[PDB]
Amino acid sequence: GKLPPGPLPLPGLGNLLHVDFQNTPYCFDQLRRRFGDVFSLQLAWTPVVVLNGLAAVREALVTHGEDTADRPPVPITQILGFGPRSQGVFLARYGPAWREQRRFSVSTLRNLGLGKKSLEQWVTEEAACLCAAFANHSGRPFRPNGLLDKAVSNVIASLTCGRRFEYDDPRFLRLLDLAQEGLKEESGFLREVLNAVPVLLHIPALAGKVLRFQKAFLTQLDELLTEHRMTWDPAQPPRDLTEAFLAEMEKAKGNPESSFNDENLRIVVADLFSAGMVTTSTTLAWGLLLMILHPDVQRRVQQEIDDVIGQVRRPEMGDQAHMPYTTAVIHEVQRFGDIVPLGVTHMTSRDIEVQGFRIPKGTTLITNLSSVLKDEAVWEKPFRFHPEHFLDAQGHFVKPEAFLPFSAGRRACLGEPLARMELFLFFTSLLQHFSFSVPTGQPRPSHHGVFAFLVSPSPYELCAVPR
Ligand code: HEM
Ligand SMILES: CSc1ccc2c(c1)N(CC[C@H]1CCCCN1C)c1ccccc1S2
Ligand SMILES: CSc1ccc2c(c1)N(CC[C@H]1CCCCN1C)c1ccccc1S2
Ligand SMILES: [Zn+2]
Ligand SMILES: [Zn+2]
Ligand SMILES: [Zn+2]
Repeated sequence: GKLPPGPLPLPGLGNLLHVDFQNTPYCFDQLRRRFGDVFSLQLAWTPVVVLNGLAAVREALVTHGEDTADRPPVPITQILGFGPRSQGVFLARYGPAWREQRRFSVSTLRNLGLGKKSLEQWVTEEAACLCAAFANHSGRPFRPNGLLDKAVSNVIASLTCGRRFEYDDPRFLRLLDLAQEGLKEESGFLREVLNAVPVLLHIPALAGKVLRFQKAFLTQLDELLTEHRMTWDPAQPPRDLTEAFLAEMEKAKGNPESSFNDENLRIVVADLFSAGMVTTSTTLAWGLLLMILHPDVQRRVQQEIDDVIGQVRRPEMGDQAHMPYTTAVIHEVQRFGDIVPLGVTHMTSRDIEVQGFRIPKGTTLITNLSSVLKDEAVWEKPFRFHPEHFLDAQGHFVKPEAFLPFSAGRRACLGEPLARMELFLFFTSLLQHFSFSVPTGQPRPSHHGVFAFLVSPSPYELCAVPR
């Protein structure tokens, strides 16, 4: 068939000069309007095809799901100890090493969500610690980003290591700092050359520079995992994900085919921290910003909280089914926030057809999730913060098919259930105890995000006064 249309590639630079990596989302919307829902791009050495709109995204990730579940190879991961049997989950090539870990994480999260419901208890407890930290600001204006990062990070810590860290723990803070620096190493021209020409990794200066923060991150992680290994009681059922992994590691001793080994454990835990911290934290940061920019919505949320939960009792997941408006608001925060505009890249493992065009095997697929969440043909006013995008005239919560912030198909966010829990419990707990507002004498913060691959709220401060 015909290959997707797009800007004519430059002789050597290809379409690199046709893409603004500072505002890639805006740039891609421009290309979409010009070339259609499915367009091509030759970014450096990689042939790329961008998918816009729900139809294109689903046809690729769902209809042709078996052929689009792979990730583009990333040579530099060798630096982090990657191997055929240890690829973590996030960037693991489609195959058994990924599927065994995918199934393990999914079932493990599900299990920690049943019975005594450990996950919900850890989250509820963290929300209380978070509220107390907000109160310590005594009404003084502050940037809530740091605390949101710590609260969300502690939830992953609870899930993986069965513990939390005090907000002033040296090790915890170093870990968070390394995490934010590490995210940056996902961009840059250096990584682009090294991945295209892996032999350049033989030069110490370069190999030791591309992922210095991510390597240090893993090193800090090793220290924590080693301590956990000492406290693990194998005679009791696994209390957290690392214990379940260790138990599986023991059963796999002697099996060279297993993905349960020391090299993979550190990668899997690092992946959960990496994929689950900045996302959930940035979403909550958008949440509070939108609440001070739209006080009316905030009051309506607080009125539903008071009517369903009261001002004493801690919010519970059971309350969610009875708070359609708060659910609508949280969903609109994600839709409007659009924190992962271009999702995570996929790679075709077989020629496929999308919207009639031919997609050669080995093509890197970019899912423009932003084009789905902001589609003008689906949403009433995609560019406004409008809770009613998820409510009907009767006030019932309705979730359009276009709500795909976690993507779709076999590789769709495995943390979605936990993210939903964290967003509801952290948001409601905070709105239940505080009234948030923009600090006087300060300009109304912008609703425009700052793109750095991940889309964050423009820097802002706020006052949290007890209710
Ligand atoms: C508001 C929160 C979150 C958002 C918007 C988000 C979004 C996403 C997106 C867009 C992807 C890529 C899907 C694809 O490849 O097509 C992804 C993957 C993934 N997410 Fe999340 N995420 C969130 C939180 C979480 C959390 C809390 C965890 C961890 C417990 C996590 C775990 C992962 C993992 C491990 C993957 C890779 C799955 C695979 O390759 O099979 N995420 N997420
Ligand atoms: C703490 S550095 C950090 C922070 C946030 C993110 C990521 C890394 N990762 C990759 C996870 C990586 C962690 C080290 C072990 C190997 N695995 C692959 C990422 C990659 C591409 C899009 C989004 C993201 S979210
Ligand atoms: C892995 S998740 C992911 C998802 C979408 C984009 C990116 C990464 N990348 C660069 C990695 C890749 C993109 C295709 C061309 C070959 N290179 C290696 C990026 C970085 C900064 C601004 C925009 C983008 S688009
Ligand atoms: Zn434990
Ligand atoms: Zn209805
Ligand atoms: Zn209170």
